[PDB]
Amino acid sequence: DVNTLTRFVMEEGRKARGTGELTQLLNSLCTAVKAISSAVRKAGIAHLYGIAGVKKLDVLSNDLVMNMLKSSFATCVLVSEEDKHAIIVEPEKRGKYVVCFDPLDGSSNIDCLVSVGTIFGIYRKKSTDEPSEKDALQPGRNLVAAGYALYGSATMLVLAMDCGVNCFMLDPAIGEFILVDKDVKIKKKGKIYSLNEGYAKDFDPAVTEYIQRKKFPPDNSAPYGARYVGSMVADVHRTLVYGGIFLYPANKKSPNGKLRLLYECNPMAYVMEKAGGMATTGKEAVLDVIPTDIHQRAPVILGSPDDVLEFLKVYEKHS
Amino acid sequence: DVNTLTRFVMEEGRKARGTGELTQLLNSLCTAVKAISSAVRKAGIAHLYGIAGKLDVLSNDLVMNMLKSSFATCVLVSEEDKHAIIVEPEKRGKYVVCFDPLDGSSNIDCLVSVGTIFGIYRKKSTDEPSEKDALQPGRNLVAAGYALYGSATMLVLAMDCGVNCFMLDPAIGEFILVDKDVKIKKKGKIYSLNEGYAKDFDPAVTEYIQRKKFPPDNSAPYGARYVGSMVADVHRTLVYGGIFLYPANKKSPNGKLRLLYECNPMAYVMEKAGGMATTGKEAVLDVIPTDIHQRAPVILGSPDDVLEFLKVYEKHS
Amino acid sequence: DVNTLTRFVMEEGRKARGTGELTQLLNSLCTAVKAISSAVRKAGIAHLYGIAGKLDVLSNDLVMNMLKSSFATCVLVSEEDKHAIIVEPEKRGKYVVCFDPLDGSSNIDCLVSVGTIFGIYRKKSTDEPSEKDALQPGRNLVAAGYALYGSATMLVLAMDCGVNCFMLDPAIGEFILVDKDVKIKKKGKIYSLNEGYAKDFDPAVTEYIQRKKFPPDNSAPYGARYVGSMVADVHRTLVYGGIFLYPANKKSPNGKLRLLYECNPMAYVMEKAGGMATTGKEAVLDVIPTDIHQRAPVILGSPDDVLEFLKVYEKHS
Amino acid sequence: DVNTLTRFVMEEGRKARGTGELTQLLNSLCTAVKAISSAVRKAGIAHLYGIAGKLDVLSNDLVMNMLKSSFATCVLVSEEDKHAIIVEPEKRGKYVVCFDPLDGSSNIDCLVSVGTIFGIYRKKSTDEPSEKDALQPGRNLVAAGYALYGSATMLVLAMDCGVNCFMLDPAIGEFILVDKDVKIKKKGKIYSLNEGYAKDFDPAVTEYIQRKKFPPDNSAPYGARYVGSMVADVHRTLVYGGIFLYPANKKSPNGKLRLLYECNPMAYVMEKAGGMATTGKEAVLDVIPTDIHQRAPVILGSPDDVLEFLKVYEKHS
Ligand SMILES: O=C(Nc1ncc(Br)s1)NS(=O)(=O)c1ccc(Cl)c(Cl)c1
Ligand SMILES: O=C(Nc1ncc(Br)s1)NS(=O)(=O)c1ccc(Cl)c(Cl)c1
Ligand SMILES: O=C(Nc1ncc(Br)s1)NS(=O)(=O)c1ccc(Cl)c(Cl)c1
Ligand SMILES: O=C(Nc1ncc(Br)s1)NS(=O)(=O)c1ccc(Cl)c(Cl)c1
Repeated sequence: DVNTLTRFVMEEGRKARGTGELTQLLNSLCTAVKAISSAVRKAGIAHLYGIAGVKKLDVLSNDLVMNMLKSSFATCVLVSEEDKHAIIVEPEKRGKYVVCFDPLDGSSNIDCLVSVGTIFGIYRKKSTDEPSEKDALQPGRNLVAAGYALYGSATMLVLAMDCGVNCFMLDPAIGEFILVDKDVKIKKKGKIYSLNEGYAKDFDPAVTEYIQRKKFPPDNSAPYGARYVGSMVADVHRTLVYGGIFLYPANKKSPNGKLRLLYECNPMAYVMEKAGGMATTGKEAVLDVIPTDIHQRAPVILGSPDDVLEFLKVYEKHS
Repeated sequence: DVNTLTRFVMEEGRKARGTGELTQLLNSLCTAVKAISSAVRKAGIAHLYGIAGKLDVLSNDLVMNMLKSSFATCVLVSEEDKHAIIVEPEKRGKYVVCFDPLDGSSNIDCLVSVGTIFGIYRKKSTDEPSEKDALQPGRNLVAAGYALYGSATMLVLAMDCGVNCFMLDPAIGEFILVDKDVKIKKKGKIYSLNEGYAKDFDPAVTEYIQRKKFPPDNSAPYGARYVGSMVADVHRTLVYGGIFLYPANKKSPNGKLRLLYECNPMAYVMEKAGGMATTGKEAVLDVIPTDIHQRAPVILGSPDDVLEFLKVYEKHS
Repeated sequence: DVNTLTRFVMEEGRKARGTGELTQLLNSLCTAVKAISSAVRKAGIAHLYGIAGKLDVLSNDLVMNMLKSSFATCVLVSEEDKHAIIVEPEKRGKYVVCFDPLDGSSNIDCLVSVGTIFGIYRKKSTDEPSEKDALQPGRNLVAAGYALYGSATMLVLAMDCGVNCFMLDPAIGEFILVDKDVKIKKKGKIYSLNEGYAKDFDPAVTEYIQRKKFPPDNSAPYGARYVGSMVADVHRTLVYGGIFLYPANKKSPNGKLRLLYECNPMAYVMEKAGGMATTGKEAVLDVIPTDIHQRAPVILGSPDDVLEFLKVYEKHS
Repeated sequence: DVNTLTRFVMEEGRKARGTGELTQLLNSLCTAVKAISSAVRKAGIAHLYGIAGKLDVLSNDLVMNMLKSSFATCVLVSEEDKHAIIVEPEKRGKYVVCFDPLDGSSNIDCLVSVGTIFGIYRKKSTDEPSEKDALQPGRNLVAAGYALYGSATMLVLAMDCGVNCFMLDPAIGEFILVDKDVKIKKKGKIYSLNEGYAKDFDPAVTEYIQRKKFPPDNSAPYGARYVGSMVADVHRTLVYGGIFLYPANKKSPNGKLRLLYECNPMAYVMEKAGGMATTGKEAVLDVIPTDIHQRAPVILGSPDDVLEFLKVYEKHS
């Protein structure tokens, strides 16, 4: 039987006999993802170029997500990569959910038409205070749901909840997300590692050794492949689909890494673990970090559990 | 003034006072690319999944059929077909086309960028057309380019008049001219190759890559990018500058990429954009192929970066 | 604040604190409409014509499969199916749906407007589900409406809360609420019927139309419009006011339009929009059907115009 | 073999060994039609309704701008513009175009069909371009046609080689040839006009229409259809046969429809398909216009039916 995102989420929401607020939010997010996809694919660009005789894509992506989440009545604190402060939903539109999102991740590299994406994490508001920015400072362990949209050769939405990970393919002819991969699980061990090796000069010594182990294996077995798109959603999704390891690790020049904990690292870690994978900073599980700043950075190394462990053994070797 | 791919090609063709045969070819290819783009973005996927109760084969069928029926071609070489296709007599025109209809399609399960690559030659003689007609060096290219099915769909067309970039507007099914007469940066800050094969590197590649990470003049190291789809990597090299390497090694002394419909059309685009493309030993466009599926090592991109690679290569003789 | 069909139905469903089964039904129906609209606009037609080397049956299969798989229905009546369809036990829900999946599709070769019409009943009896379940009078409707595949695709949904109009934005595949709680004009200036049957008209219809061309009060005559596709004619009537008539004639002594899936859903939308719908003898919504494909004469539209016709009807006993 | 409008026009242009200027025009027109179609189907409407926080004017702009930038035109006459538009010298070409960019847009609120009508003349003299270049009789048309934005979008193109119909595939933005060299039925079964204004009918129309409803023999009366949008009614007349009338009366002795960009292009299409088009006194294509916006009565369609109307018309003269 064919399944769409909206049918799937209404079905699970009825099994769980919830109020519907989470379902309303995901549906609002889904509309936003389709609007972003259409704009990323440059629909209507002919009008920018005078066919009949105007806002940047990440600004528009941010406006779309913000506006669709606010008007769902299901949220109260919204944190975006684009906004310094948490947005507090106005009283008449407030619901019980906190959302952290990157509206168009990888948009620095969009001039070359590389893959871009939207990342999101959804927390229940855990306190009875008046809603504030503090409500977004929960660890990834507390996520009710997370996922990402990938605007690649086709548009795919990956949704992770406590019942597992499911992949939906956008059918642009009818504007519906069709469930194509049910209950997804990552390979125990992959054959690809992914990181920016152009910065090897600054590598932590463990990262240098681990990558040396991938290119020059001690038992003279076959080397791993290298891939690095430079867009997290693209790189993380390839890890999920083919197995392997993705690294944006810490170094002495960037002791906490570069990616953001709330709206990049935590949702990707959540998808990974729900698929049977691992995600570490090296010192701790990504999801166990209690953030003190909504825009704080976190190092991340994720992928197949065996590949992340081998990096950890090398990491332990260098203390 | 707004410009479309079709309008642009008819204007240049009228300037040259040609017969229209190349214009008819390019328009058919333009149509094929739009069909491939629609399928690649998964239009109609709901019907595959039972809403009412392969992709590179379809891409090849799309390109094959639009070219055959364009009446401008006589020999078609595709990555998908071991032998050249000889167009049937009523449909023959004077052009040879070499193409990869969906380059990068092994890794489309992760939705990575894919693309179509093409190079167009003229028929080599008035005899009955044969596969030999596709064995010309890249220097003979009349036109070449690629479509990139990325976050958006873009067509890059390289002709003697230069390189122009068209963005597919999906709302109207038209290629809008967005980058006229495009030129690559003289020097970039990005290198692109699969470093997982570092065990097999030629010493010049080992040395050249070492200089990118540990610059002798204390400048900032290059960033690394490798999508693993040539069209994506080459297009990024064109747009941002840098260098793309798929070089020869001890296990593949002639490389991995195919010369006719991957290396040569990209080499032509690169040179037409002010960049360079070498095998290390010679310019790619100067290699005379003997087999339609022969491989070639390739190092392409910004001229200062390719020249710098060639100095290291000559250092190791 | 922007509103979509899915968002609207969920907001209304949670106000009512229902289980969601109706919302699941409507969402499945909306998806079928989007896919039907894509087929009507001929997306993918190029592949039928060999770019790589029936519409009402497809429309029926889309509505059938989406309703069956919604788990919300138990009896399905379609213009395309001789018998009611009984949903298999594991997929049964509490609703009966009667629909014309592609109304006007005989006259579609001229690209006339086409549409989907639907009416939704709660199953009223506790017997094992059967054809009898769809034989309820229109008064019992839970929801009804239509999709018009015209110059744009619009979905009209009438419920107890009134009539709402959603515009399909094809760029994102979403139904946008554009007309909230719509009410028809009290009196219009257009009449709509096939005047080619003037030879078979009953005296009251003959007289009513004569009054439209020759008003006794020297006011302006009404304009006439007749597309020949019920969704198009009724929707213009809803949007601009006026009157639509398909009375009985010698080829159709019980009228021509179908009671279950044409007259009742339109009568429901009209009355929820402040309009009227009569057979001449009784309200359409008060007709108790005995046969699922049975016909009814229909006169509907703005209330002043329908009353004016009814006054003429009583004049002739 | 699959055929597109662009491919078709290039093949026809090479048979005739023309310069390409007309082909550049039609291709520019085809692009404008696709953009118009996208807007009529309401793509991006979500943004108007605040998802992130003009239609006949846009149609006129799209056609004006695509014609100007084709380098194929010198005088442009539009229903939207009081005066003929003179293309600037540097963009001048040899053709005069008269068009209605969005005919029927008065009733577009009911989502009824709308359309673009166009007629293409060669400039006949070397004088400075002025309105006079647009005052040719329809006999001089080089090409004419219309786009119907209906249940699907179809482009009808009439030239000396006949009438051909192209279906827009929206998935790829391509007009697919679906009906080659079409001819209207010798006689139809449909009459089309606004019978609401029968009070003001010319007595000859009164008798003609009365004969369609009450045949003197035992044949079947005609059915009536009147969409109220000329492209829709005319296109149905083309596909199914019959007669479309927008005739003169004492209140409108020259009719209502405009001669240059409504009556003439349809007359040309009709005659190229084996149909007829008269004002009652003469063929529409024989009128020598004196004003770019002058009106002309039109009765067009199957030849047996127009001849029969002309018989009744002379009876009252
Ligand atoms: O949506 C609902 N209930 C509903 N009742 C009727 C309809 Br129709 S939907 N509850 S929910 O709390 O939003 C929820 C709970 C679990 C999951 Cl897994 C998801 Cl996705 C959503
Ligand atoms: O197309 C033409 N002639 C034409 N005449 C009228 C029209 Br309309 S097009 N010639 S051609 O050989 O195909 C050619 C030549 C140069 C370039 Cl640059 C390109 Cl693209 C194509
Ligand atoms: O849908 C629901 N409940 C829901 N709970 C959570 C969500 Br999310 S929806 N109930 S219903 O019976 O289907 C109904 C009732 C009234 C109307 Cl007006 C409509 Cl449309 C539908
Ligand atoms: O287009 C051309 N020539 C061309 N040369 C190369 C190409 Br490619 S097209 N000539 S034309 O005057 O525009 C013309 C003539 C007859 C028809 Cl029937 C049409 Cl459509 C158009």
